[PDB]
Amino acid sequence: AECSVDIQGNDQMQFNTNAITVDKSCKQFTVNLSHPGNLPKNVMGHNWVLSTAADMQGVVTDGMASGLDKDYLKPDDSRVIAHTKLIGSGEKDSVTFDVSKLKEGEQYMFFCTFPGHSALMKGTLTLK
Amino acid sequence: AECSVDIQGNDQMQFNTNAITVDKSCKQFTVNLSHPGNLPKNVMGHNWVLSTAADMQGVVTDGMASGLDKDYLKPDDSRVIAHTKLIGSGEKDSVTFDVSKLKEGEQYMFFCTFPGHSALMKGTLTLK
Ligand SMILES: [Cu+2]
Ligand SMILES: [Cu+2]
Ligand SMILES: [Cu+2]
Ligand SMILES: [Cu+2]
Repeated sequence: AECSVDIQGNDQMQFNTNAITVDKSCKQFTVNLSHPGNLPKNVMGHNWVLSTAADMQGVVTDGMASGLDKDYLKPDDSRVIAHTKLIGSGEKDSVTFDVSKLKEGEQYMFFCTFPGHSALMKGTLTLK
Repeated sequence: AECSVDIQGNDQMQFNTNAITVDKSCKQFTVNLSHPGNLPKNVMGHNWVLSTAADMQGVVTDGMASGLDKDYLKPDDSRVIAHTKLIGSGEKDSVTFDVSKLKEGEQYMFFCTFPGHSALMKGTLTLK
């Protein structure tokens, strides 16, 4: 299956998907984020962030406290495996990461860290 | 010859090379950019961008006008064949692209689109 996935974060606080699967044979994997709608990022900014399932909460709460100027992400957060930047409607961003960062059996989660968004905009990433 | 090259963009506005040659037999090619020095990206950020020689100017000027928040690159610029992100000193990024995107005889150029950098930080990429 393709070594990349196109994700949309819309004005209704939704990702167009809640489960991503990464093909074990890909040397790399790329996420392409877009923002259909009209709301600017200071009001409806969306990012795509990846961590183990266990680290999600801490990344989300430290991220909230970091501010908009930081893309609601804690600088040098060691729990973040890969991330795009905070995007506003009509904008785009992509992130590529080595498939060797993921492990079999481990449970990953992708999510948005804009305040209050993680509750709806979140999902699983599994290596298969 | 190797299917990858390590490039350095330093605080003096220089690439450690002005000519790259891509081995026709490689299925893919990877550029590894680094930034020796101390200047942050908002002051001395460097990226590695590839286009035909004819498209370089337009990519550079539209890039400038896009801003720092966009890595001084026009969103969805169709003229861009491959690119890394804008990097600051002590940082790193890599880009891999299919060697099949390049054509024999065509003339490519790699360059930095941080304002005013393309004048010094530029070079040729040829498929051989
Ligand atoms: Cu596949
Ligand atoms: Cu969001
Ligand atoms: Cu070779
Ligand atoms: Cu530069």
